[PDB]
Amino acid sequence: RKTRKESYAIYVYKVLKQVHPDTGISSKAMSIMNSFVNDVFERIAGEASRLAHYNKRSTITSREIQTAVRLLLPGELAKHAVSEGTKAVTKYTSA
Amino acid sequence: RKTRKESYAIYVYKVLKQVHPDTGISSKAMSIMNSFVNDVFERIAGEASRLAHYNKRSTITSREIQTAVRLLLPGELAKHAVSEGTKAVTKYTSA
Amino acid sequence: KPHRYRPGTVALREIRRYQKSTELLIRKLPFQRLVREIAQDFKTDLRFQSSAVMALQEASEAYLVALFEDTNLCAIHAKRVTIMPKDIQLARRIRGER
Amino acid sequence: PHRYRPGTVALREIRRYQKSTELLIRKLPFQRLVREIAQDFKTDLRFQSSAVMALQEASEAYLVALFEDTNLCAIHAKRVTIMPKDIQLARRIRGER
Amino acid sequence: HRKVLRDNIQGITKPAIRRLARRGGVKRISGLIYEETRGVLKVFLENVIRDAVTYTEHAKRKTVTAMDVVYALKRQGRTLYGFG
Amino acid sequence: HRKVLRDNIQGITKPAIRRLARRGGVKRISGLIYEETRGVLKVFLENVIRDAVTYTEHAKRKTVTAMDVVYALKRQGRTLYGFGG
Amino acid sequence: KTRAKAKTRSSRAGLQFPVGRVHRLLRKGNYAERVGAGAPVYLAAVLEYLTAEILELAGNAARDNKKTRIIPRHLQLAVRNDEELNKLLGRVTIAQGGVLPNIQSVLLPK
Amino acid sequence: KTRAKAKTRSSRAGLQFPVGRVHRLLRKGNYAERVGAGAPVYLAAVLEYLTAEILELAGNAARDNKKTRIIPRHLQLAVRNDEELNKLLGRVTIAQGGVLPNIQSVLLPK
Amino acid sequence: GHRTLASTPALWASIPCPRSELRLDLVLPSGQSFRWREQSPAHWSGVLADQVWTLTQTEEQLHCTVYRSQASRPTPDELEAVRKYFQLDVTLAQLYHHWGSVDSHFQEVAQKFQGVRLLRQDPIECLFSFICSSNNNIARITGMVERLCQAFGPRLIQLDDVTYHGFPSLQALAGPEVEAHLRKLGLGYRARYVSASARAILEEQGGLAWLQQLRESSYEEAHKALCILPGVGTQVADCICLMALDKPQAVPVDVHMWHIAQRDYSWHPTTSQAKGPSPQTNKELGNFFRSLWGPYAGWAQAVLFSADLRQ
DNA sequence: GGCCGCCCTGGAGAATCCCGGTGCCGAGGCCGCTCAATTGGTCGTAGACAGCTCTAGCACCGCTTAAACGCACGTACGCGCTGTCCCCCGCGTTTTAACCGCCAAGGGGATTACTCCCTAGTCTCCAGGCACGTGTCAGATATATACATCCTGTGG
DNA sequence: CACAGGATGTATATATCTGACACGTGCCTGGAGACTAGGGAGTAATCCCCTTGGCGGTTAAAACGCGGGGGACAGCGCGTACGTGCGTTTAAGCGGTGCTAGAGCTGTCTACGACCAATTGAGCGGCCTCGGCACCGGGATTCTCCAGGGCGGCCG
Repeated sequence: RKTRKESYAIYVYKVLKQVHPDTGISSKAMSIMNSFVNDVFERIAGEASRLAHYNKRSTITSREIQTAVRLLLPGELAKHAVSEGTKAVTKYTSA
Repeated sequence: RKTRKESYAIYVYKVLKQVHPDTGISSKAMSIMNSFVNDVFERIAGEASRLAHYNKRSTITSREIQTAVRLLLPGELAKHAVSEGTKAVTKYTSA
Repeated sequence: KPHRYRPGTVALREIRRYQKSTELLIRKLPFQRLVREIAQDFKTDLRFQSSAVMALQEASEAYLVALFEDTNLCAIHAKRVTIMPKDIQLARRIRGER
Repeated sequence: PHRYRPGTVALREIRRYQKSTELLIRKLPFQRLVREIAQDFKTDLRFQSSAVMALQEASEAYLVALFEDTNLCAIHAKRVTIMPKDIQLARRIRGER
Repeated sequence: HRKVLRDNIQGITKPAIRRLARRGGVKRISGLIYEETRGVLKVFLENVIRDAVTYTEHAKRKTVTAMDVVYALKRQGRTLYGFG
Repeated sequence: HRKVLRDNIQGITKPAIRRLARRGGVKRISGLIYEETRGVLKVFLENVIRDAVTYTEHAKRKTVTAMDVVYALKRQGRTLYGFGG
Repeated sequence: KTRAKAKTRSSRAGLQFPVGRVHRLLRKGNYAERVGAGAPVYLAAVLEYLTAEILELAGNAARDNKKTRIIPRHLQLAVRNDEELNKLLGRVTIAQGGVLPNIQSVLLPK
Repeated sequence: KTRAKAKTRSSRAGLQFPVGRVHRLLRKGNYAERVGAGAPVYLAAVLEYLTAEILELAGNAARDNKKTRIIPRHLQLAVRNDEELNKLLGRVTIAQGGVLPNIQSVLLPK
Repeated sequence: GHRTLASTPALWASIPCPRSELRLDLVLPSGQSFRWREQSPAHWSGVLADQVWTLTQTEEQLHCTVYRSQASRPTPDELEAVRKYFQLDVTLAQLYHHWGSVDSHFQEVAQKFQGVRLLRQDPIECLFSFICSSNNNIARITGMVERLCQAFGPRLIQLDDVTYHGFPSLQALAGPEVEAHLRKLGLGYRARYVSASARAILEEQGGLAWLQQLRESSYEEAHKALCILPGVGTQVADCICLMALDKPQAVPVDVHMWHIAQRDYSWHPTTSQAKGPSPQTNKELGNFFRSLWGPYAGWAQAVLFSADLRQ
């Protein structure tokens, strides 16, 4: 019985099963995925914090996250990420 | 009347007078020095915040600032900066 | 007989004069027009502060000067004194821009 | 005797070591080098195995990238052999010197 | 008040690129450099300006301030001193 | 046991540097490449290890963990995946 | 106290990544004094999309290698063969990933 | 009311840069939940030292150029002529600063 | 250091030589010799016969001093040798009067020039000094000769600035590898002209005896024999005949002489179809000078050359 | 009869530096004044310190064998040299559009109130995910080929 | 120099472990419900400042053209240096054991920092004002470049 360590194992596994129903992930690949998710989270959060501080706001909203995504993710990745985020936020507000 | 904006002009001028009593500064040079001070402040503060977050601390103390200075400034600059900071902290605590 | 300098000395004089100076090298109005044309593709009916255009011009000039220094080093590496597009491409590829 | 010509074995090695993914430097010499370097900074230091593995991964990636840049620099000079000046040029352009 | 600008990349003239190269320390310049150089310049701006515009969109402003360009350059690791 | 390690840079043997170059696409290697590569590797390792030991000293620890190396690499803009998070 | 059935915020948004965990991470990361309600949803959606894209490319790479399990080599191939992901992860080193097969045209025999 | 005479924290530590302003900037910058008492003093001392060093080098450059005012060119000369300052400001562009005089030996006439 | 008038009052030798009949500053630095240097005013110093002679000119006498080794009062044979070297037995007053009577231009030139005499050098020394005297300035040739003497000459003493040596021996110049060694010194192509003009003396002409037998030979035969040696053109051959073989009929012709003729005498090549340096033009100019002046026209040529330099 | 071998001073001409008067506009100092830094308490919890546990790191040993090391031979290649030719530099002349000053209009950036709704903060409750077991099958290993590839002599 | 055959990797097929991954389970701690309050932010109105646009004279700079000389580029020769292969030697690798330094968690509580009411002076803004710097004129100094110099042998 020690301190529980959180990670994105279950969520990455669920996403992989949704994409490829008959493909697995090794432990090293899962660790790389955890590091990738954490790094992207840190990048987006830092850009959102910078945007909030520059505009003299004290909150991070979906607008700040969208601007951060458009600044960080290049090319069609930015467009698709914006579309996915907008769809998720609209569905969340609807329900 | 407008909202007053703060800058490091007076302190840079005082330091310049202490170093070179018979030398002046230009407005462009003063703006450049102000930008340099802001950039170094941002670097050190961000590194100290990362150090505090990594070690599960919640307070930025002189130890974190010293570690950030060691991580950022190269060579003898770090040693002299640490010496100056230690002297300042000792004088502040003594008085 | 007209007095003509040999090919190269005027180039060195220009190098010394421009490295001794600090002024901007690209004309203001063409660069401003280029900036506005590029910004049109991102948002229509935009406005620019003068300081914004000056900052863009200074950043562009610094970037181009650094790129030309790297290009000159690449050209000298190939036992040449003339810079060619291949040198610029190599410098950009080493710096990671391509 | 069936000696291969000077360079076909080199291409075969290039293919083999670009298809593979294992570490190329021996682990114990690299570990000893890391400990020797760390001695200068703080005496009586201990290292986790994962720390040394991470250092070796980073070192190998950096050296491979530098060798790709060096190869590009060497080919730029109409040569197929890398020389120390190529490494110096690559590191100068990358901003490391 | 509609004014559309086109083919302004030729405004960066050949002597301007030569002056920039001389500032960099170049003795001889090939004839094909200039066009190449122009493209590079465009690409650079096509990054920086884009980021600036994004900031201008986030503030609900219609003007591009100097701080927007400074932040855009800071994103690419090209910190600029002298504009705030 | 107090032991001092010296002259371990030669442990990066000529075949090891050769294999690293082969992974990078190098076909022919000059004989003076090896010493320069050793110097470059030593400089890189010194830069990373200084930061890692700084992080370790700040945490009042005597063991250099993998996260310290990851943070040191992140400072130099060389983020490494697969060793924690 | 029997309240209404608890529904996860990930379920409300239709996402798989944890909205609550991202919200807590934002609140504890000192990014800002306040965090909006929709910011965790947006961030989780972006992370889920990026993970889905990279995993799809990695799975295709693994299938091309006649293996049914993603190893770091497949992740490296997926990242480097895709232009946008490579630009996103240009300064990122993947452990045990190797390098793309690339031999210069000059070095090949002729 | 009659309190003790107001003595600034900058004077207490023998510094010129403002300790109180740095304390406020750290507190409002969302860097940590709490900010120590000695952290602003240490940061102010570090900033004052760096400013003093760069200004000393800039003033030396100005004197070598026979001028009594520091301009951006002098700051550029000071930064690029010192190895440590150049390393600290490697990716920094100084406005109206120009470049160091440096012509390669191959190009010079012989 | 070089002896000054107040250095050694008892180490002088005075010979009758009036100022009108000789001008030291108008002869020695006028290209007639490349082994004399000036340090103090009205002083010259050069090594002849393995002895260093320093000469100064007074109002009516010429003073000389000798470096060897520690003896004074030079023997009268040295005085006879230097008198032969300076042609003290020949009076230039009659020649000047005759030239002024036949042509007023020489008198106009000689209005301020009076005493531009000629020397009688050793044939080997003069020949090897004038071999490297083609297409160069006087200072360059003098430095070249000094360096050659330093390299291949037996040193005598260091005169506080530079060692003084005797003229290089003929045996040391006819050996192999001499051309490359002298080109290392900086003699240029003329260095080869030295070698081809040394070995042929002993291996193709008959040694020093053949060269010395031309002092009493006919003018044309001696001139042709000198011209046979490689690198010995008409001008240097005439100079050697005039200043080493006692041939007053030899009149050197060169760019300075040609400029003087075309700017003051307006003489043009009649038989020759051009105005460039050619043996035919040289022969025509020599015949014209001999007809206009006489058999001693070489002295007038030297006077004009000295006047041309100082203008 | 030009012409280049070898190169070395001497002017001619153009660029740059130095000195001094002019003048102008921005750096520096002063001065009122408003807001943020300082005083003086008070309270809540962050972390410093002591203590205990048990993990992983360090050290040593045997002993297998893969890999490094040294050496010999040969040939692909870097490097120096030469020749050709072409294109970029230097300079003069003509065009053009940047620059500067002036003017005017108005777009929107910045400030101020006013309100409202959105998120931090509490308390309670429960189920989602984390640690732990465990079975089984995808991958690594070993062996055995069928084929792709490289290199060289014979043949014309 | 094209090509068939010999020799060497190389990928394809198949049996055979095995240990790493996918799935099932307990539970507890972190997330979800419900409610409140207070401040951050959205919105409307206004000041006015900074941007945009037009215009004409001035002239600096860009564009065009031409001659040629210096550099790029291709070819050729050669000689050292590096690839390739083989026999020896080294020490890396693996597994096994043993010890313990130190990472990691827990409990106290104390001192340190957040927060608030009250002052007050340091620093921002506005306004002179004069001296440092940009500049023009003229002269001296310096840097660059080419012609000619006591020429001679030669292939036109």
